Amino acid sequence: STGSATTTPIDSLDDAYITPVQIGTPAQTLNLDFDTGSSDLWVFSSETTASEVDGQTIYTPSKSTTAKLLSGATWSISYGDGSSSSGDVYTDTVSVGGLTVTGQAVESAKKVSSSFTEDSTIDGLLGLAFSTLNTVSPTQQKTFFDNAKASLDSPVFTADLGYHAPGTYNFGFIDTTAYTGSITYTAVSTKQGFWEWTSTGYAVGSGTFKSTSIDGIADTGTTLLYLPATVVSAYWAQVSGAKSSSSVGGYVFPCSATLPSFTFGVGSARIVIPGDYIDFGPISTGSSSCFGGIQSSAGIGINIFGDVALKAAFVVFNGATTPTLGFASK
Repeated sequence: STGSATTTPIDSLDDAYITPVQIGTPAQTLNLDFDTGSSDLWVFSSETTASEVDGQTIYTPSKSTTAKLLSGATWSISYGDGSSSSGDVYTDTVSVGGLTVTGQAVESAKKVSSSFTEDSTIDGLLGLAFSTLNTVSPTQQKTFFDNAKASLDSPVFTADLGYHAPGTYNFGFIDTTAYTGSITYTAVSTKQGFWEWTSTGYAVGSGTFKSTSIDGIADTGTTLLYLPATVVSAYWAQVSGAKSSSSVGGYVFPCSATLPSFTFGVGSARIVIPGDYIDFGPISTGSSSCFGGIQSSAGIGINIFGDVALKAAFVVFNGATTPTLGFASK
């Protein structure tokens, strides 16, 4: 089997992407944030504290004839941006782009933190990291991909995120029309539960390529590109006026700038992030100071190839026995 679903930016900055997901019988369609950096599928629901729901579409298990409480199971998760959610667990039928998993753990939120409440466009998350990170207790649960894997034509999914435009998540096949040139595959470590790989280096604008190993994770659920302070300093040094602002919370730059591109290495291949991808607009409405899309990972504890990087590529998440990652230009 295969599935194919369109993923759509939630706003004009590509702050996140939502993908429609069918849950239950009859289908309840919720728009979920596909997150290769976590491993819980959780949803706003009829169980979510009412004051913490503000415009989201909710999953109502009692209206699904295929929903079953997973007795005793609870979940609770905190993300790298400080947001969090928790609740209990159902199993139900979940379909993504025509691909159907029965008995999928659907984690029903009883509580969500304010950033989730305040984002009316995101109805929940669909985790696509390794199931070892799943937070369901006392019985850890499998991701949607893990559950679907054996039924897929090929044990892969691909992320084709758009710049200011819709893109695609495909399951079970590689769309050879969706990229240019060839796909370069690179090794993955699953030791931390992430799609963790080592970039072979970087260049800033038309600058010479610096060969250097950068360990990081391919994370569709993170908006920006977080890299070592040395790298990030070298990038922003090429933008007149750019500076790190502790009060704003990272590198800012004059909105009048033309940003240089940023290239990262995948083995011998190179992915080029156009400078426009790195512009996240005024720090506050009407400001002429703009927020940078490349930020330091110092104090995160890991480098993160988030949407800013991933949207510049066609990305293959290969979940074969030995997982790998593939990157192509597009």
